[PDB]
Amino acid sequence: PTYGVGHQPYRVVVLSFELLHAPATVCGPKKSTNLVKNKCVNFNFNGLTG
Amino acid sequence: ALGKLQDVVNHNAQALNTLVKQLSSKFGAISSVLNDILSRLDPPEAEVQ
Repeated sequence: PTYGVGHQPYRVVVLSFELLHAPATVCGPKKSTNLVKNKCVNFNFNGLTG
Repeated sequence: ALGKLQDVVNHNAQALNTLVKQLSSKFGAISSVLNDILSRLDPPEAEVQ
């Protein structure tokens, strides 16, 4: 504990993800809306916006 | 017999197909889809992509 910054122990956690190339199982807190057919809408399916 | 006219039609169609195909090129960016870039990065780096 007597040493200054630069030599003190640091806990490192690395979060690794993959982007869109597989079915996703971890999602954000966003709420699901109902589906509408045959109308021009701006949709967000699992982080894919269109 | 009619290779010249068909050749012109083929070149025009091939050029449009190539131009459409070029949209699937990352060009040194993380993704080729603009919506993904907006949905994934902050404006300072999304502007770069």
